[PDB]
Amino acid sequence: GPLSGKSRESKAKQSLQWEKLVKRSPALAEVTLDAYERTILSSIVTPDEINITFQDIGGLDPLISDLHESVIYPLMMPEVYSNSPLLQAPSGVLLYGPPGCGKTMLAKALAKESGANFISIRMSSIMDKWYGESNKIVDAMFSLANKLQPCIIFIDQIDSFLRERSSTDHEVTATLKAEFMTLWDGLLNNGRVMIIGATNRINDIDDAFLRRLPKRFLVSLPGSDQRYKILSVLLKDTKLDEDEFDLQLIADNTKGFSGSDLKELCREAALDAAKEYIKQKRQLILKIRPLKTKDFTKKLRM
Amino acid sequence: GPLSGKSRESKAKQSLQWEKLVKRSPALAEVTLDAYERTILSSIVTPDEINITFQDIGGLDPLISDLHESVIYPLMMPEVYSNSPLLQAPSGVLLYGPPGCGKTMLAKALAKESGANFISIRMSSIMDKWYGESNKIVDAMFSLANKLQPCIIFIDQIDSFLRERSSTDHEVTATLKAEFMTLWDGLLNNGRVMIIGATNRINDIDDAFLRRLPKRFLVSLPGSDQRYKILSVLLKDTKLDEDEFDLQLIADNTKGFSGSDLKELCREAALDAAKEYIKQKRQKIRPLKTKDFTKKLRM
Amino acid sequence: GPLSGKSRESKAKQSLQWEKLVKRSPALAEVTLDAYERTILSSIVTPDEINITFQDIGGLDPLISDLHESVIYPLMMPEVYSNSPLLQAPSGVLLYGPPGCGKTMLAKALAKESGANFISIRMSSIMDKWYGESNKIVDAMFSLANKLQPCIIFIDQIDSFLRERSSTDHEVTATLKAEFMTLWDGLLNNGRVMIIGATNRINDIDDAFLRRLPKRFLVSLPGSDQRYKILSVLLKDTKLDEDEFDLQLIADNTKGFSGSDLKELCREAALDAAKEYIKQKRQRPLKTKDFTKKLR
Amino acid sequence: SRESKAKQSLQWEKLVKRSPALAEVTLDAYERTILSSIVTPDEINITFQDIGGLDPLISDLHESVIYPLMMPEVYSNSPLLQAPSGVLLYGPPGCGKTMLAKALAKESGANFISIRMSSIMDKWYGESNKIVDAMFSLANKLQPCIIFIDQIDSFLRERSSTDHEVTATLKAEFMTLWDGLLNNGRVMIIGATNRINDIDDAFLRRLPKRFLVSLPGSDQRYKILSVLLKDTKLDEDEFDLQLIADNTKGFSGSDLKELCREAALDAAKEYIKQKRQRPLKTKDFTKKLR
Amino acid sequence: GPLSGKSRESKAKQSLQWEKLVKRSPALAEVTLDAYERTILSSIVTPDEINITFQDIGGLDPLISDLHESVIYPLMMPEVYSNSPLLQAPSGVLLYGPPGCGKTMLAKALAKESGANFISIRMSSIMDKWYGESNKIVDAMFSLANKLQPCIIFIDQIDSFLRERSSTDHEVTATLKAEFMTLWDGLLNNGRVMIIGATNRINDIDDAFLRRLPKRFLVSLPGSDQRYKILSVLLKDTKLDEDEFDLQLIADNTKGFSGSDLKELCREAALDAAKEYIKQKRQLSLKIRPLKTKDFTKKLRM
Amino acid sequence: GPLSGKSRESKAKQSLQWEKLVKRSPALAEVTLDAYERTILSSIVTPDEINITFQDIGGLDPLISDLHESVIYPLMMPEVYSNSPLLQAPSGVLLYGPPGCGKTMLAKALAKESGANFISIRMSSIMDKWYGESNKIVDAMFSLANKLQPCIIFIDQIDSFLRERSSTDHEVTATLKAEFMTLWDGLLNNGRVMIIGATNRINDIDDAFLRRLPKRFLVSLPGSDQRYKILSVLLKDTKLDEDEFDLQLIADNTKGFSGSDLKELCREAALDAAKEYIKQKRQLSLKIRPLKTKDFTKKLRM
Ligand SMILES: Nc1ncnc2c1ncn2[C@@H]1O[C@H](COP(=O)(O)OP(=O)(O)OP(=O)(O)O)[C@@H](O)[C@H]1O
Ligand SMILES: Nc1ncnc2c1ncn2[C@@H]1O[C@H](COP(=O)(O)OP(=O)(O)OP(=O)(O)O)[C@@H](O)[C@H]1O
Ligand SMILES: Nc1ncnc2c1ncn2[C@@H]1O[C@H](COP(=O)(O)OP(=O)(O)OP(=O)(O)O)[C@@H](O)[C@H]1O
Ligand SMILES: Nc1ncnc2c1ncn2[C@@H]1O[C@H](COP(=O)(O)OP(=O)(O)OP(=O)(O)O)[C@@H](O)[C@H]1O
Ligand SMILES: Nc1ncnc2c1ncn2[C@@H]1O[C@H](COP(=O)(O)OP(=O)(O)OP(=O)(O)O)[C@@H](O)[C@H]1O
Ligand SMILES: [Mg+2]
Ligand SMILES: [Mg+2]
Ligand SMILES: [Mg+2]
Ligand SMILES: [Mg+2]
Ligand SMILES: [Mg+2]
Ligand SMILES: [Mg+2]
Repeated sequence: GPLSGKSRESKAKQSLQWEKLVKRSPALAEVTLDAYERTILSSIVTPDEINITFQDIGGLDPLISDLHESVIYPLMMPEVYSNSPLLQAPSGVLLYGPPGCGKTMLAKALAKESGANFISIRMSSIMDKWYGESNKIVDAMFSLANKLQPCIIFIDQIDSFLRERSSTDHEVTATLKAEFMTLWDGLLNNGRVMIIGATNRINDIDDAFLRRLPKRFLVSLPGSDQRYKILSVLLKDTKLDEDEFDLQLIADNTKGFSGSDLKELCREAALDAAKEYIKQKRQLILKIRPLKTKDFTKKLRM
Repeated sequence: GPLSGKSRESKAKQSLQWEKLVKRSPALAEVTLDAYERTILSSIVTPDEINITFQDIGGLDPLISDLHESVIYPLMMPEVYSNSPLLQAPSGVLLYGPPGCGKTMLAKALAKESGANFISIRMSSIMDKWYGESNKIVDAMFSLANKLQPCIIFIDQIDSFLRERSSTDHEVTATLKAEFMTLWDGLLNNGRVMIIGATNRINDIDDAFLRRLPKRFLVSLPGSDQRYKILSVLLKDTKLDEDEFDLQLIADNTKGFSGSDLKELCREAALDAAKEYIKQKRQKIRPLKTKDFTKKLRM
Repeated sequence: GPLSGKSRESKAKQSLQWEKLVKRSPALAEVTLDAYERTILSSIVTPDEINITFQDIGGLDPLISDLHESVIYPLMMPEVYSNSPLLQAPSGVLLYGPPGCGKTMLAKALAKESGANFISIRMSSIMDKWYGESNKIVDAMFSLANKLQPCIIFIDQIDSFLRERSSTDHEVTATLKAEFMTLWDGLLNNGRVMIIGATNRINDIDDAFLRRLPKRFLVSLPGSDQRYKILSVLLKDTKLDEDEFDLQLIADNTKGFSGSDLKELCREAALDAAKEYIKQKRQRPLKTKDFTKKLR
Repeated sequence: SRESKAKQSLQWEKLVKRSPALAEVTLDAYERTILSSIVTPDEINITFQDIGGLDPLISDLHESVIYPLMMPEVYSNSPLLQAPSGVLLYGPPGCGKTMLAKALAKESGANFISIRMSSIMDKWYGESNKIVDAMFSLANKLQPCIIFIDQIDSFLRERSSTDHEVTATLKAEFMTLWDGLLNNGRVMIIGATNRINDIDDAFLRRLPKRFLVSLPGSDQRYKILSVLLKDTKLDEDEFDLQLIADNTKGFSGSDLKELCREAALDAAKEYIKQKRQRPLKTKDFTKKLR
Repeated sequence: GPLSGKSRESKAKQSLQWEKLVKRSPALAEVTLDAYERTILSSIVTPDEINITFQDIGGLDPLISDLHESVIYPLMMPEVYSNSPLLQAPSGVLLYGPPGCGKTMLAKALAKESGANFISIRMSSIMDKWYGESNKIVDAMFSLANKLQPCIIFIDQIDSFLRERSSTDHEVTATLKAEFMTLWDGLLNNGRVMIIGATNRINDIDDAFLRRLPKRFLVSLPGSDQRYKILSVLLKDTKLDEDEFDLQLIADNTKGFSGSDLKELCREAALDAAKEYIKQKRQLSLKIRPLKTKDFTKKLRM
Repeated sequence: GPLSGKSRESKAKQSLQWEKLVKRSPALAEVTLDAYERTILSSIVTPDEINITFQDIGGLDPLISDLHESVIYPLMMPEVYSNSPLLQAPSGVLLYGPPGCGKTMLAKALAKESGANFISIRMSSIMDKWYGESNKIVDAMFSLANKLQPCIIFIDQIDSFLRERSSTDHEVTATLKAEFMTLWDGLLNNGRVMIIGATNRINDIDDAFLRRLPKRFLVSLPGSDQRYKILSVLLKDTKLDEDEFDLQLIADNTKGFSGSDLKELCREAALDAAKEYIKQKRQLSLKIRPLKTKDFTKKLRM
C-alpha cells in the first residue's frame, strides 16, 4: 500500500469522492479498488465542486462546439459513434495558448457538464520520495480511470509533467514519464479513458507526449467580438446602465486583453462603481449603482 | 512525512504560531492539520510579530486607500461585498516598483492590520532536496491558506519564485512552479486566499504568473510631497526645532530619493546631531535643525 | 543535513568556534543551533584570529571615527542610543573604492575590536550544488546572526555576491539573492544584525542590494598626509635614521599610490636595507635614499 | 577516476617524502582534487643555472622570494622582511617567464601548485568556488607553498558585468582568499603573463612585487647563447659568439633557442644521413638569419 | 535460547574454542557461560588460527612500537602499570587509513602475539531477525569478554557497525548501537576489555563511537622506506639474486602503492620468474630461479 | 534458515547441485552444511551447465594464457606452486572492459574448464528483506566456498555490489558490503577461495573492494587480428565458400565491433544466406548455402 494517503482526513476525502461517484454512477458500486487506486480517488473532481458551466465561457462558442462534437459526444455517447471505428474519442486532448484565455474554465466545464468521471491530478500527489511509489501511483491512476470507464484525467500545467526528456532528468521522474507514456498508449489499450491537458508552453511538452495529445485546441487571445462575449458573460447578473453603458467601446478598446485581464477590469469597475454602496454599508457594519461605460474608461487606456 | 518540520525548535515555533492563530481566531481550534501543513505553519506571521502600522507608512495615502478598498475590505468583509460576484477579493496582488519605496512596508502593514492570517513564505522553506517534497510543501501551503479561510500568502522577492519558465529550469523548480500555478488558479477554487508578492523586477515574473497577480500596485519613487510625508513620518516622536528646522527644503532637495534613503539620511542626521549627547552618556538631545540635514545632503 | 559539515575537521572547527563564542559571550550557552546553523558556525571569525587592530590602519582617521560612531557604538551600545528611533545601527555597511585603500584591514579591525560576533562568509560555503541547500544556508546564517544578537556578516568582494540580477543568472543563484534580500530586510525584522561588505565595483552591486547597504564608506586613494600616516604606521619598530630619513618626500613622491603599494615599497626598502644583515646571518637604518631607490 | 586518484596519491607521496611532517595533515576531497594539480621538482628539469641572461633578475628573485619564504628565522626581525603575497612575471612573450616558474619550482623545492583554469572550472554549481577554497586551504596546510597560474591575464582579467556568473564568482573568491580577514600563512601565488594591463587592478594589488622580464640586451643575449649551447662541440678558432649575439637584434629567448636548434640540426644533418646510409660555427648562425 | 549456534558443527566449534581457551588460561575452567555467551564463543580467535606475526608487518615499526607501549603492555601487564591509575589500557582502539596498508595485519598480529583472548565478531553473528536477540548477543559478547578478563573484541570494517546514528536507522540497529554504547562505557565498568576496530571510513563512525575509540592509529600509505621494508618482509624466505636484485629501485618506482599492491606485484613477479619451473614441473628447471629486478620492472608501470 | 531455501523446487535444485558436487569431488560426502549454506548451494554452477569451452573464445589467447598461469594453475595445482609461498592464487580477479569483449565467456570457460567449484551468485539471492539475513547469506557463501576448498565466487556485474561506499547507502547494504570485506580479507584466512568479478565500470568499484581484486584483466575492444580470430571461432562448424569468402576483409571493416557485434553480424549473414533454404524447408534449395563475403558485407558498412 502507498505510504501517502493514509491520513484520516485523506480517507474521509476518498470515501466522500467514492460516495459521490457511486451516486452519479450507480454501476460503480460493484467496482473494488486497490489501496493505491483509493489514494488516487482523492483527486477526483465531481460536478458539484465546480461552479463553472459551458454557458459561463464567452468568446469560445466555435471552440466549445468543436470540443463537444470531437471530445465529449464520442467519449460519453459511444453508441451513436459505434457505426465506424474512426469515430472514437481521442486518447488525449490538449488545451494550449496564452494564459487567461479560458483553458482552465474549459476544463472546469468539462468536469461539470461532460458527465465523465474527472481526475484532476496534481504532481504533488504523483511525486513520492519513496522508491517506486510514483510509478505505482500512475499505474493506479490509469487503472482507476479504466475502472470508471468514462473517465477524464486532467493535468493542469502539463508542460512540466510531460516535459521533454533528457539525461539530466531525475531517474524517478524519467521512469515516471516512461510509465505514463506506456499506460497512455501501449499494448493494453485503455477503455474510454482520455487525458486532457492545459498548458501555456506548447513547445515544452515532449514529442512522444504531444503525440499522445492528438486533439489540440488553441485557446488564443480573444478578438473584439470574443472580448465582447467575454465581457457580456462577466457582466452578467450585474446591473448596467440602460443608456450610458456601451459594451462595444470596452470590447474594442481592450486590445491585447486576456479573459483574466477582462475579469480584473470588470471587478475593478464594479468596485469603484459601488464604492458609494460600500461606504454606506461600512457605516452600518441602498442599491448598487448600475455599471457605466465611464467606470471602464477610467481603468482602461485609450 | 515532511522534512525540516521535525526539529524541536521548529515544532515549538509551529505550536507557538498555531496557539497565536487560535487565540486570534477562536473558530480555528476545530481545524485539524497534516504534518506538511504543520511544517508550513512555522511561516505564519502574526500581528504581534510586526511593529509596522499602516499609519507608520508615509507618502502612500492614496495607494494605501486603494489597497484597502480593493484588497482588504473585499477579503476581510465578504458580507458587505456579497451583493455582487464581481466585488470579490483579487486572486493575487503584486507590489512592484523601485526598491526602498515601501513595498515591504505595505506587506508588514497588511500582516498587522488586515486581520487576515498571514503566511510569509521564503523559498528556502519551499525548496527541498528530497524528491517531491517541495510540491507537497506548495500543496500544504495552499491547503493551510484555505483552512485559515481569510489568508494572505506573502512571497517577498516573488520575481525569483515566479521567474519566467525556461527549458533550462530545474525539474524540481519547474514542477514546483507548475504546482503553484495550478493551485493558484485551477479546477478547485480557493477560498478567501490571496497571494501577495513584492518585487523590484516585474518583467522577470512569468506572464502566466503575472496573470495570477491581476491587482498590481506601483510603489514608485516618491515625489516632493511624498518625500515630505515620508520624512515627517520618519521624524515622528523625535525632537525637532520649532523655528530653526525647515523640512520643505529637505523634501525638495532630496530628488530621486527612496524611503530607505530618507531613513538613512534621518538616521545620519540624528546621529551627528546627538553625537554630543552620546559622548556625554558614554562617560539632552538637541532639536534637529535643517542645517544638519543640509550637512549630510550632497545636493 | 547541510552536507557541508559532517566531516571531522569541519565539526572540530565548528566546536572550536562555538567554544570561543561561549567564552566571549557566556549568555550563548543556552542557545541551541540547528545543523545548518552549525554549518554556518565554521565561517565565524573570532577576534583572536585577527592580528590587525584599529591602530594598525593609518591615513583613514576620520573614516575610522565615522565608522566607529555610525556602526560600532549604535550596535554595541543600545542603551546609549535607545532614546530615539533614529539612532540604531545600519542594516548594512559598504566599504567601496579603489583596491588597496584599507577596506579589508578595516573589516579585520571590525572583527577584532568592535566586540560583535563576526561571520565572514565566503560564497563557496554558501554555493551548494544540491537543490535548496544554498537558501537554507542563507536562512541559517541570518538566524544564527540573530541568535548571536550583536553580529556582523562580512562578504568580502560583495560586488559578485550582490551583482545585478538578470535573466541569464542561474536559478539557484537568483533564489539565493532573493532569499538574501528577504532576510536582510523583510517582514521579520533582524535584531542587532548588519551585513558589511568590502568591494571595488560599487556599480556592479544590484540597486536593491545597494539599498540594503545605506551606510557607505568611500575609501579612496590616500592623500599626501594620508600616505605619510600610512608610511608611519607601516614603519613602526624599525630603525629610521634621525637626520637621513625624510618621510614627507617619500609621501609626496608616491603619487596615486595605494596602501598595498605603500606596504610593498616599505617591504622592498626593508629588504634592500637589511640585505647585508641577512647575508651576514646566512654566512643599516632605513633612510630616504633606499625608499627613493625603489621609487621612480 | 582511478587515474586522478593515482595522481593524487603520487603527489601526496612525493610531498610527504620531501616533508616528513605532512603525514599528520588531513586533506578534504576538494583538497585532494587540488593536490592532483601539484607539480614537484622531480618532473622539472630546468635549473636556475639554466636561466641564462637573467642573473640580476635571478638574484633579485632569490632575495625577494626564496629566502624570505624559506628562511623565516633570518627575516623574523621585521615583519616587512617577509615574502610578498604575490609575484608577477610580466614581459614580452618568449622571454622565459614559464621557464622562470619551472626553475622557481625546482630549486626552491616548495610545494608547487601549478594550477590551470581548466582544472578550476567545473560545470556543476559551486564546484569551482569550493575548488579555489580548497586550493587556498591546502596552500595554508603546506606552509612553504607557491601557487603558479600560467597565462594569468586570462584568469585575472578585468572584471565586468559582461563576465559570466561562475567565473566572476570564482574571481571574487580568489580575490577574497588572496588577501582577506583569514590571513594566509607563507602562501604566495605567482603569475606569469604577457599582458599586465589586462589584469584587474584589484588583482594587480595582490601581486605587489613585479618582475619585468624584458627583451634581452646584447650581453643578455650572449649569456643566453652561452648557457643554452652547453655540452656542444665548438671550434675555438672558428666560433665567434659575440658576433652571433650582436647579429640577433630584437630577438627573444624563444627566437634564440629556435635559431640555435636550427643551426645545430643543420650541423648534424650530414651525420644523420650517414647513419641512415662537425662542430657548430658562426656560418650556420649567420646563414639562418635573413 | 539464543537460536544461534544450535547446529552440531557450531556447537563443536564452540567446545573446541572453549577447550583452547581453557588450555591457554587454566583459571578459565571455573567460568560458567550462558547459551548466548556460548554462541559468542564461536567468534573466538585462538592464536594458532592466525599465522601472521608482528615481524610479518613491515614499514610500521614506529606504529607497532606505539601500539605495543600504549595498548598491549598496559592491558596484558597491569601489574607494571598499576602504580598510577592513568596508565591503564584504552577502552577502544581504532586502526584507520587507506585500504591495504596493514590494519588487518596489525589485528592478526594482535590476535597472535598480544596474549589477550581475541573475539573477531562480525555483523552476521550479531544481527538476528528475532526480536531482542541481537541486543542479548551484544550483552553476551561483553559479558564473555569480561569473563575472559584480558580480552580484545575486534570488529573489522567497524564503520558499518558504528555508523552515524539517524532517525532513518532500523529499530534493531539503533537499539543494538545503543546497547553497544551502554556496555562499552556505562555504569558497570568493564575489566581488561578493549574494542579494537579497523576501518577505512573513520568519518562514517559516530562521534559517540569515535569517543569510545580514544586511541587512534593512522595506517596511511607507505613511504619509500616503508615500502622498502614491506617489500623486504614480503620477499623474505624467497630466493633473490644477490647481484641482480635492486629492492631500493623497486621501492622508489612503486610510487603510491599500498602493502596489498606490493604483495600482488611480488606474487606476479615471482610467478613470471618461476613460470619456467612450473612448466618443467607440469611435464613431470631444477631449482627455482632467484628473483631479479627485471621481473619486477616488467610488472611495474615505472 | 532463511525463506529462500524453503521452496520445494529450490530444495530439489540444491539437492541436484550437491549430488553433482559430490560426483565431481568424492571427498565432499563427509562435508555437511548449514541451512544458509544450502540456500547458497542453489547458486553453484556445475561444469555441465556451461556449454562454453576455452577454445570457443577467440582473440584472447594471450589473455587466456595469462589468466591460466596466474589464476587457475596456482588455485588448482597447489602442489606445484607450494615450493614458494608467493605463488598462491590471487584473492580476487577482475575482468573489466567494454561490453561484449568476452568477460562472460571467460567466466563460463572458468566454470567449465578450470575445475574449481563455481559459485555464480546473483545479488537478488544475496539481498533479503529481513533483518541480518544478507550478512548470514554472505557468511554462508564464504563458509561454503571454504568447505569446497577449490572454489570461485563469481559475481557478474560486480559494480552494483561492491560499489563505492557512501552515507546514502542502505544500512543492510552497508553491513552487507562490510561483511563481504571482512570475509574476503580478514583475520580468518580463506582457503583456496577466490572471488572473480566481471564488470564494465571499474571506477564504480570501491577502492577497498578493488584492492581485494588484485589481478585485473582488461578485456578491451578487439583489434583487427583479434576480430579475425573471433570471427573464425564464431564461424566454426559452418560451411564457408573457399573461393569467395575472405575473412580478412570482414575482419578489417568491423572497426569498433565487439565480440557480441561480430556474433550478431554472423547471425544476420547466416540468416541471409540460409533464407532460401529455410523457405524451402518451410514448404516441406535442398541443401545449405556456403557463406560468402557479399552476405557479410551487405550487413556491414564498407
Ligand atoms: N472565455 C472566458 N469567458 C469569461 N471569463 C473568462 C474566459 N476566459 C478566462 N476568463 C476569466 O479568466 C480567469 C482565469 O481563466 P483561466 O484560468 O481559464 O485561464 P487559462 O487560459 O487557463 O490560463 P492558465 O493556463 O494560466 O490558467 C477566470 O476567473 C475567468 O473569470
Ligand atoms: N513610504 C515610506 N514611508 C516611510 N518610510 C519608508 C517608506 N518606504 C521605505 N521606508 C523606510 O525604508 C525601510 C525599508 O523599506 P522597504 O523594505 O519597505 O522597501 P521596499 O520598497 O520593500 O524595497 P525592497 O523590496 O528592495 O525591500 C523601512 O524600514 C522604512 O522605514
Ligand atoms: N590605510 C592603510 N594603512 C596601513 N596599511 C595599509 C592601508 N591600506 C592598505 N594597507 C596595506 O594593504 C593591506 C590590506 O589590504 P587592503 O585593506 O588595502 O585591501 P582593500 O583596500 O580592501 O582592497 P581589496 O578590495 O582589493 O581587497 C595590508 O597588508 C596593508 O599593509
Ligand atoms: N605493512 C605491511 N607489511 C607487509 N605486508 C603488508 C603490509 N600491509 C599490507 N600488507 C599485505 O596486504 C595484505 C592485506 O593487508 P590488510 O588486509 O592488512 O589491509 P588493510 O589496511 O586492513 O585494508 P582493509 O581494511 O581494506 O583490509 C596482506 O596479506 C599483506 O601481505
Ligand atoms: N572472444 C570471443 N569469441 C567469440 N565470441 C565472443 C567473444 N567475445 C564475445 N563473444 C560473444 O559475445 C556474447 C556476449 O558475451 P560476452 O562474454 O561478450 O559478455 P561481456 O563481454 O562480459 O559483456 P557484458 O559485460 O555486457 O556481459 C557471447 O555470446 C559471445 O558469443
Ligand atoms: Mg489555468
Ligand atoms: Mg522588501
Ligand atoms: Mg580585500
Ligand atoms: Mg581488513
Ligand atoms: Mg554513557
Ligand atoms: Mg556478462
